[PDB]
Amino acid sequence: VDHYNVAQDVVQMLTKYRELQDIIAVLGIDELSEEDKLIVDRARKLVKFLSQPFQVAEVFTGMTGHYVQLDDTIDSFSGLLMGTYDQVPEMAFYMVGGINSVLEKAKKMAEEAAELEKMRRAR
Amino acid sequence: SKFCAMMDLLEEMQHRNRLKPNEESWTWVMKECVKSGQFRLGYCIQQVMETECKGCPADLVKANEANAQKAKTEGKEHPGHLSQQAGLFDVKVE
Amino acid sequence: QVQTIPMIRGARFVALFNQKQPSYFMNAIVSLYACLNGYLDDVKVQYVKFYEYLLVHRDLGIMYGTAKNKFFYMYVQELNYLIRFFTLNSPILHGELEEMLKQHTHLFLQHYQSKMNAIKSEKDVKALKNLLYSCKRAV
Amino acid sequence: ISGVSPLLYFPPTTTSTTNREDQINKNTNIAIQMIKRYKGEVPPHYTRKSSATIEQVEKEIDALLGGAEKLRKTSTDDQPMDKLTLMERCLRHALWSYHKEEGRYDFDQIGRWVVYTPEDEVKLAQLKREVEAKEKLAALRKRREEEGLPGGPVPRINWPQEYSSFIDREPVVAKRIRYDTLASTTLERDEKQIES
Amino acid sequence: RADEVDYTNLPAPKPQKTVWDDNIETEVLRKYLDGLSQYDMEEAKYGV
Amino acid sequence: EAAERNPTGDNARDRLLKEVLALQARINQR
Amino acid sequence: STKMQTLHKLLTGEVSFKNKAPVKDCNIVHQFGENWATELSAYAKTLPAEQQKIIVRQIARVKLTRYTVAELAAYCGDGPALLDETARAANIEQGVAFVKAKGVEAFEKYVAEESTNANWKPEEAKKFIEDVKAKAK
Amino acid sequence: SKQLTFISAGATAAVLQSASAIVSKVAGGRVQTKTAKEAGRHAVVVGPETPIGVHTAVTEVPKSAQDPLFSGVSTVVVRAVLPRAAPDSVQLRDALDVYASAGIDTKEEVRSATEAFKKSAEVAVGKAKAKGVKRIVLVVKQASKHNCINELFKKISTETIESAGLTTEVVGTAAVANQLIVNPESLGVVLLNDVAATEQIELAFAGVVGGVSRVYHTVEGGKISAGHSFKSVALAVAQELRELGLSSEADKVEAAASKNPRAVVSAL
Repeated sequence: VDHYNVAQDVVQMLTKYRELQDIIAVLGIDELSEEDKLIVDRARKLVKFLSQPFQVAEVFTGMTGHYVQLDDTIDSFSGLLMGTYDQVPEMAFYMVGGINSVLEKAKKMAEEAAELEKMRRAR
Repeated sequence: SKFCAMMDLLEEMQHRNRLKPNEESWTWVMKECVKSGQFRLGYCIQQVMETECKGCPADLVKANEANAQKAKTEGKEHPGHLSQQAGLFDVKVE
Repeated sequence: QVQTIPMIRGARFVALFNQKQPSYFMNAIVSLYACLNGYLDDVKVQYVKFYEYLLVHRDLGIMYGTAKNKFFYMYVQELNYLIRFFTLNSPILHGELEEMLKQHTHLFLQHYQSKMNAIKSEKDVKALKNLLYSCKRAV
Repeated sequence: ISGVSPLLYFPPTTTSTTNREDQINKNTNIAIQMIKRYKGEVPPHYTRKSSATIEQVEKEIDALLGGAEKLRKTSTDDQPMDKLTLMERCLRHALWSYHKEEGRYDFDQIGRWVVYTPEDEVKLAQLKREVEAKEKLAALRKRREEEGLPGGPVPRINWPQEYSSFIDREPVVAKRIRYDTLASTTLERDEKQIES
Repeated sequence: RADEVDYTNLPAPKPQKTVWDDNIETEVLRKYLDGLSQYDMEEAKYGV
Repeated sequence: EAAERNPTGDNARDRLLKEVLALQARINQR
Repeated sequence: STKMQTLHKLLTGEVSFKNKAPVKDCNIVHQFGENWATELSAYAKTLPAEQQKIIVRQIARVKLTRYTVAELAAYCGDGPALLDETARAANIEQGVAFVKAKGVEAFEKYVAEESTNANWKPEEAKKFIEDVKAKAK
Repeated sequence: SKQLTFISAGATAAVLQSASAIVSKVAGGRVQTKTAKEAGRHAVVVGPETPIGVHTAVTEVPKSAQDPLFSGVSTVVVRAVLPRAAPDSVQLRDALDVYASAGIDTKEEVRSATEAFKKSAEVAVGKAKAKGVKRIVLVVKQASKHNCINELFKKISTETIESAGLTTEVVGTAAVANQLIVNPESLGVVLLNDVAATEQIELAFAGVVGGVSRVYHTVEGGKISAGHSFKSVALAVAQELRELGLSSEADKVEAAASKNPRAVVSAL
């Protein structure tokens, strides 16, 4: 039942995202209400989060692949829908596998940007 | 269920064969309700007989009331699970 | 958006037609009669299924100690053949039918819909959705 | 139930003589112990500033409200209330709260002079069923005792079916022991001490 | 001559939840009786 | 008032989520 | 051949059931058969002495496993060899108490019901009911 | 002059009378035999029921009294025993689980249970170290009712054992009981949580082996013998006499128990 509910919610959010993409194409992004903005952000994360690195492409693309277990998939998408991961950057979901990958890539992004600040602050 | 079987037969007699049930027909229904112990059904049949027939047999009415009181004394007036209170997020919809 | 009486009842009827498993004759006809007489006007469209489930399976009149009927309770499954013989608009079954419907509607609006309208927590929102999905799939 | 059992099963009435009084006494002692632990301590003793009986207070309230009956005027629930109405509501609310605490569960007046919140109505409804439920149970248990049936509850089971269902007798035998032991005990406490 | 049977396979003991008669004594003891039923099912599944 | 008077795998995700966001606040500070 | 090999491994504990269910006499009778002991003993004769001794020891332990834990605790206090007689005497004593409590005809019906649900043979039930009656007087 | 303290806990008068006759005939009157309900030393407890004042319930497989069926087996079954209150009062094993459901504070009871489990765990690890085993087997009944006492038992037993450096394997009641009766050589040291079922399992193992005497470690510090049948009680008395410093008498009782279990008194 949880799997079915999560799948339907994702489909509903994606459909709403397409509708919101049409309004911003006319009214503008600033015209969306507070709820619509949150829906857009969550949907964009979902779209970025649906991409996976295949182990078969390790040689060509270099990046190590991921095999996401079903239990992880339901929990990872369920948490995103509720809004638990509303503070993670959008790009942390692009071509990553599982929720844990989203977090480690956030560490590597937060720590990476930390050096950039000490550089840009200095110099 | 005997009551459901008998009621269906009356429906066939009334609505398809176009024959009006007589007093004897309803007495058998009332007798089954008393015998089975379905006192709530007996109430409806009692009103049915009074409305259509020339009243209801007194003995059956008194027997039906006797069954209701025994349930009331024994706490069986309603199914148990119906009285258990539940909230919005506690109703275990199945 | 002008919503007249026909529009409200029509929308509720469409919501009620959503089914998964066949419904017992008594449950289906009783719900249709309640919607037809305007008892679901105050009930929101998304909550119609939850309202129907409480009407069929549960019994709020017995729950909140406000029962006055003698025989017309939805747990008496033998009433199906009395509702099929006399019609719901009969002097025998019409009086009790209205009483239980009025009590059920009043209790539902007082207790359940009011709380459902005061849910903002994300966890509560998710819980409410799961409840609605379960109700839609079971009566 | 494949496999011949080693022995037959008999009613496990090893304690042929188990007086109902002793079991109820033990239940009372356990109940008292738990209540003391749950509540903790009996609250500190309080000395009354004035001496007066509840009946005397009720009579005085009735006398006070009786002289203003002609002056008292009813009004719609949503309209503002009068001095007499406010005094009557306060006095009756206090009186009936005290009565309900004492044990005089007269719901007809409690529902009138105490119900002001939907939570209050919920609590009253829960209380009303509980008192009626206990009364019926006490009457049923007394009638059952007169008849001679076992005091404890007995499940609706057909052990010949249970034996056939289960493969190993051990869970079945254990289940029979528990229920038979349960059916030979009286689950009651001394409500005089509990009320005290 | 194909596979005959898996002798190391046992059909699990299908438990049944004990049902109590619907009386006032049951309503007052609803929670306690339910706990006994749950304990019985746990014993049946595990064995003892 | 009365309410005030009275009072492992998922932990790793909460730990990482908290710690992940810990550096995100620190970078903003300095 | 496979059945005997599987039974030997199961008794030795090398291979357990699918659900890791306890290796009791009752379960073995369910799967292998009523006379698993006889066929296993005949098969064991085609094995070295050490395996034969293990088979005999395991069979004896499984037979002891035919009683519940409570019965073993109550009746097997003075050794396993004396367990059967002690259990029979305890079972007979219970029958005498029941007879003195609720008559004989009801006891006869009760013995019939218990034998039916005990998977007992009619001869054993008749032997049991006669023995308890004789013990009474 | 000396005294032997007989405790009765659910034992039929026949067993107690047999024990009294055995000690009187064997001792010869040098050591008196007094009856009581609690003791710390020179005590024999007769009956399945657990006496008052015992925290550990160890039992082993003595070499001399090994049954031919269980020859060569070596496994130590230690049952943790919580403090026992009066029969009318609610026992700790039940209070620790019901008060939590009722919402009552359970601080003192938890502290008492923790102390008992720590002592039992220390005894178990000591036996495991002496025997040389690396892993012990914890036994907890998996019933939903005992969802709190067992949880504390596991939390404390594993903590103490891991602190000592040995491994712990948790298991239920049915599987371990079947293994202990059928294949006991695969278990070296098995600890049992305080439940009625575990007590029955300990009695069943002590009886199936051929009849043995269980050792109880009390709060005061010491060992008291425990029996439930004629042979088990006779062995318990023999061990107790050996502790007092009587070797020949202990051997005679042990020999009599081995030969004639149910009539040792007449046999010797």
